[PDB]
Amino acid sequence: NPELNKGPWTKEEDQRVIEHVQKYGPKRWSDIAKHLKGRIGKQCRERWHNHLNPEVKKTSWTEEEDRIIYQAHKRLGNRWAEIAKLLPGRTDNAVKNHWNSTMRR
Amino acid sequence: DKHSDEYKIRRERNNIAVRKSRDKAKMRNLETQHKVLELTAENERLQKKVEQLSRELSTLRNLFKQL
Amino acid sequence: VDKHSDEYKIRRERNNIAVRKSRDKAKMRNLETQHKVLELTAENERLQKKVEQLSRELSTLRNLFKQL
DNA sequence: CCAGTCCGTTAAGGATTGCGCCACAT
DNA sequence: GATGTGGCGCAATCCTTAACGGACTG
Repeated sequence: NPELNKGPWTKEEDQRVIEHVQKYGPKRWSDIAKHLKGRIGKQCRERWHNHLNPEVKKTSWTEEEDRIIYQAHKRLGNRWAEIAKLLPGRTDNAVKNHWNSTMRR
Repeated sequence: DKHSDEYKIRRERNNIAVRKSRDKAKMRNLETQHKVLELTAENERLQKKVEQLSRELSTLRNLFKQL
Repeated sequence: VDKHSDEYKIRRERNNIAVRKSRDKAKMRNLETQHKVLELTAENERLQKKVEQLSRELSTLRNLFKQL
């Protein structure tokens, strides 16, 4: 409603979240969200897991990665979190997006 | 004068010359891409031949050695 | 929206950057394609030369089967 | 009720492309 | 003068990605 930030993330907000994860870890997403204005933990968690995490690779999708996704998807279906376990460095959301856009066609 | 007919006609004429100039350029690029598909096919074949003839030469050399 | 409102000039500036980028990417891709043809062509002349060499060799060998 | 996950869904914004305006080359 | 080219901008729309919201589960 009017007390929710649904816009962009400032380099400032990110850094606060990053520090928070190094402080307590990828937990208590509420706490850090409180210091932030207009944002709740769930958001901070998402922003971290998809963009702010260090292990999240940001490279282009390799030819080999596609294979795994096809093989896996034509066996499990839209089990993103599951297929993401076969793709080191990739997040469940990155697989979903890659499949619904590129691989979809 | 950007509204007369003289202007509209002058523009149309350059617009045609441009589409024409760009069809030529895009064509040159299309055949250049086909050349790649061609050469890539010819090289895969030539490499198969090289491997075939090498096996042949090897087998034959081994015949003269057992002589 | 207005063509004078800065909100427009900004949105246009971004597209103009993307357009110049996209047209530059395409111009590189074309140069590459042409370079790729130069390399395939050399590898092509090399492989053909190799085929001729192996054939000349096979022929030299089989000439030892000729008698009188 | 709250948190942590998982996912479908879709607005937001970069990437492409059809049409053209200019300036300058031939 | 006329046509040929290189560079760009505009605006429609193609393509991806971010992340909002709902459904579940502990």
